[PDB]
Amino acid sequence: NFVTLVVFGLIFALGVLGNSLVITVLASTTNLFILNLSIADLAYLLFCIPFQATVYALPTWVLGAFICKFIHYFFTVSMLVSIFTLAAMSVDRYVAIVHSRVSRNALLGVGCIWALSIAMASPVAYHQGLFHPRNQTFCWEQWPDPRHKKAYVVCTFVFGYLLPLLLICFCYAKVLNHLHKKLKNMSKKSEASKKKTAQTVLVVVVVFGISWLPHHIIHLWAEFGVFPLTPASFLFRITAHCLAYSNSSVNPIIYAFLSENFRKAYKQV
Amino acid sequence: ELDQLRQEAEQLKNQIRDARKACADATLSQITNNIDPVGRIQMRTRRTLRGHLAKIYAMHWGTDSRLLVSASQDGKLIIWDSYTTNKVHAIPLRSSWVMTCAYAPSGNYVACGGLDNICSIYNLKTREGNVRVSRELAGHTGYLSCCRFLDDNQIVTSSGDTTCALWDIETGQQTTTFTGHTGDVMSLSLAPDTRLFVSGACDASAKLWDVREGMCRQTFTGHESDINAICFFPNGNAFATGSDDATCRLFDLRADQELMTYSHDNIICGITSVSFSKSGRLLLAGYDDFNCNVWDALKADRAGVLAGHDNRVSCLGVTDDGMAVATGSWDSFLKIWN
Amino acid sequence: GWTLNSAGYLLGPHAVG
Amino acid sequence: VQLVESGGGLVQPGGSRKLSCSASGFAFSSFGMHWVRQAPEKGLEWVAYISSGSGTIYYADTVKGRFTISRDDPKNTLFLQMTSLRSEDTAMYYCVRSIYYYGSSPFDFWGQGTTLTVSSDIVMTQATSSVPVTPGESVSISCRSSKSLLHSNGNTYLYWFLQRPGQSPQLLIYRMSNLASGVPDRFSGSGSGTAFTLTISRLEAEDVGVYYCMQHLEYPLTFGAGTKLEL
Amino acid sequence: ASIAQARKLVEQLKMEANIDRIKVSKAAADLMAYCEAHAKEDPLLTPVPASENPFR
Amino acid sequence: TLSAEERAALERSKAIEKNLKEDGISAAKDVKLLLLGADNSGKSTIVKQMKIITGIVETHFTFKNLHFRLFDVGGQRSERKKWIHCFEDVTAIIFCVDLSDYNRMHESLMLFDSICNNKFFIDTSIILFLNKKDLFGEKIKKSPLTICFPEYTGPNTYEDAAAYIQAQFESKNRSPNKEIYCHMTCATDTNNAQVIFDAVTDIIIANNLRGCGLY
Repeated sequence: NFVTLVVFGLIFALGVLGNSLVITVLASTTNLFILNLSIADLAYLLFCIPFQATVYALPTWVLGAFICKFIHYFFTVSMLVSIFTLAAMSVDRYVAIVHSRVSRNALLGVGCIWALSIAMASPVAYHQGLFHPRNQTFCWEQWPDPRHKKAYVVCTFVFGYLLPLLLICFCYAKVLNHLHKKLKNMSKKSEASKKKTAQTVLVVVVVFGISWLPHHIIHLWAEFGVFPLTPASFLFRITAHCLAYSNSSVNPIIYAFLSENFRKAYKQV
Repeated sequence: ELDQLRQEAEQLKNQIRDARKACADATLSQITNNIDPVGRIQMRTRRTLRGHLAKIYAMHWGTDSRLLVSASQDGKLIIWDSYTTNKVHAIPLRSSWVMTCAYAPSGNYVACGGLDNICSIYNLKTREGNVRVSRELAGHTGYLSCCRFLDDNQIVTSSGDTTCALWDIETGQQTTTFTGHTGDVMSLSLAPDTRLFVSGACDASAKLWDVREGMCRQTFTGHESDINAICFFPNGNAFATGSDDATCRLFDLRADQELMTYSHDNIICGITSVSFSKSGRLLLAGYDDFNCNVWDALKADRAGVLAGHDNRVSCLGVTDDGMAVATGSWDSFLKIWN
Repeated sequence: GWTLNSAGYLLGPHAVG
Repeated sequence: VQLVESGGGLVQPGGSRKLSCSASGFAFSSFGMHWVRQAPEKGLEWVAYISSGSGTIYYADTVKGRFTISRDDPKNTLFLQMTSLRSEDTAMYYCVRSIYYYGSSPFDFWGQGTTLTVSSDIVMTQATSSVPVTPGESVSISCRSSKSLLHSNGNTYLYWFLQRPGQSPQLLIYRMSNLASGVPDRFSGSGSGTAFTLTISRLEAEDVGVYYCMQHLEYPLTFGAGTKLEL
Repeated sequence: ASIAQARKLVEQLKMEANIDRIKVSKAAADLMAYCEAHAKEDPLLTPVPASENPFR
Repeated sequence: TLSAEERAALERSKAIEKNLKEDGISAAKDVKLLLLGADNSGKSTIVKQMKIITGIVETHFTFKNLHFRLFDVGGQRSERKKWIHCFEDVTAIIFCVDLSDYNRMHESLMLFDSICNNKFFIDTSIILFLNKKDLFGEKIKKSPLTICFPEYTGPNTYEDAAAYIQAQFESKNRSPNKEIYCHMTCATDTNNAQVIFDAVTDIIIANNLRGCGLY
């Protein structure tokens, strides 16, 4: 169990360092989305790592109902904002490249992304709380009828994974097709740009999918079926945690530390 | 037989330089070393005049110290209200390639020009509401660099044919022509009395012409690179020029030589714009390195840094009363500092 | 390993009992 | 320029009527445009105003709802629809241009006007109404306000108009300090808040008419009774 | 041929050289006298109160 | 903005803002270009569908729903060092080279070297037009390619000579993120608008990729 806390601590430190660096460097249109995603991931890591560490280490919850509900609600809000911001960047790139060439529209899309986070945040908060067994106290769910649990988990997985993932895949496929169709004329710059764009799209899609699959898959497994109480299940669950946190930590790495504009800005500051 | 004439010119330059050195008994810095230097001057971004969409190549405060024209590369010529950041006018230009601009001292007419070799004059106080091109002055074979009004009827311009020209607006012909530069003249600055004016060229030289007669009065050779700006000390008998070799210089009409040189080992980028203060005690200067380093006009010491621009500074003006200073750069925003 | 806190975090109140 | 009005005649009470004003000779698309009535034997009275770009529209205190105003920029026309006319609407209408920017001179040009017959507020007061004068001597008139017109920005909004017998009035001095274009230097304005003076030095011909002082601090705009000059 | 440019340059330099000059000390005197006798009304040099400037 | 006239002035300022942003959008939509090269090199006879409009010469033809602007800065007769930064935001630089002048070839080489290695044009791509296939192709048989370039060693045939000139002109790049697109023209029986179109398309797409976070 010591490895659990040390891995969470290292991932938290790496993610907070990277996201803080990106926010400081940023202090256009894609930069707005990068800042929003970095803010979302910073909020996610800050509101997730210590509390899940305490849950997996301490025997009982020791921070009360207010902290329990507040932390879990902003956990869900930050996760949803991050995923929707990734989808927004992909559709933004599709619009910019396919319709070759809006701050107000970007702000409307953002504000909008936070509004959507909130519906899903509402469910985490409302139905979360401190349970008293038949003594001690704990922080987990409070759901009267399992039907609403199953529906909410299925809805959040379907929306907040399929819609951004499919949107990202479709938009990047369209931009790749547009590059391969409009720049079919051979030249060194064209081939280098096509190679770099293929690399970046491949990295983004693979990282997003592989990172965010285990969390939703284990939640669906909990809804449909049960976890067998085995050490292997514990390693599987912590692997899901670590992949979600790794996504929240390396999104700045694969989204700003690779872009040439942000690289120049970082070298400046 | 031209060798004799060349030798005569060389020897004439010899005794003119000897006389210049003989009159140079001391230096302005040595005499004024007893005066207390002015401390670091803190100026902040008061108003951000935004609305331009391209690089801003010129600006000019009106005589009321409130209205200023700003000429951009997007073909726009915007007359602002500096107090409230209101756009009084937005003139669309015939030719988008403009890098000079003016505001008449009477306030009625506005000049513009650039690569089109034509100085366009626009009337603002028309009987009808809109602003229409009052006239177009086409007698230059080179790009116009700076244009300043003398009155509502006379203008002065410099262009790329190594030539300055003083024009009568009501007729449209060159009233007088000033020639003698071997390189493109890039700026001029009109005196407070509107009788004498200087012009600096790309040949690392400056020449001082008059209005009444037509030929040059004095020549100044102190720089080693291109000259990108010029301005007068308020008294009208001294002028400070900005070069591309990262060294501003200050010359005097009466001394007929160079007075001081403002330079620093930390600055390498050339000077794009210069302008004095209301009394001339302080001097500003725009540097190609995104900043605006203020240099004391009597101690040659770097005072402050107006580091608030995201691109090369191009235009820089101090109002008639000196209340504020407006700096416009290729970031498409002017900024007011006080 | 699997403690009561972590098990209740996933399964829920009735499921962990 | 030219501002020609049409739509006059006699209308039964309670009816509806259109007034159309056509503008020719200036960029009508960039002028706030006013409708002002004058009773057959009384002074001027502001009725309506429509801003350039149709952004803001204002009506007088007595005519909200009954009247409406509109502009057709491509045809250079202004429409004024009057509904439920009363016995006090039997006044001659005037259509006035005004451009609004820093240093601009509004209320400068007036149209010929069309007479149509029917079968708080800043109280602007003129002490005098008729002063017998002869050409050759300076004559001074005074105007008063119920509220301090001097704004914080330092601009005090007063306009002076001179209406000749059977002729449209023109702006003489705006903000009591700037002489309008085409106005002789004979007219001069001065004074302080709620106390304004207009002086005509070396009086001559062509100046025999009625003088109006108008405030512009806040809508609804209010005119004055008018001082009529006689020989 | 090329005599015109040379003769014009020589003549212009002849007028330019034959002028009366003043010692640099007097010029320096004039400059700092102007700088000191007008520094009272130099808003850039001497800071103005934050209640009088229009650009607050 | 408390008074009535200040509110009206703010309204007029907002109207002016709406025009300026609106113009900014139409203006941003057209795509530019700067014409250079020596005189008598076909720099004014690239496309016969001009729709032109002494000094800068504008040309505002359209093609494939894209507004192309050509600025011919010839006839300025001044130093390029002071106004070449006006065109810092152009999409590309069209450079025309006359192959029939064996004495002006070196001057064109120095001009292209200066243009490509300027501090402002470090990332603005270049479209290199080599004019007059036929004149050079007959004068090469009339006069060998050794009076102008004594360092030539390859075959004296047309294609090898053209490739050698192309290599000499492209050797001046020495810079990354800036490419040189080639096309060979004669202004006699050729329609060279498609090469401009697809070169500018490539440049615009590359700029969009580098500006949208990709690459």
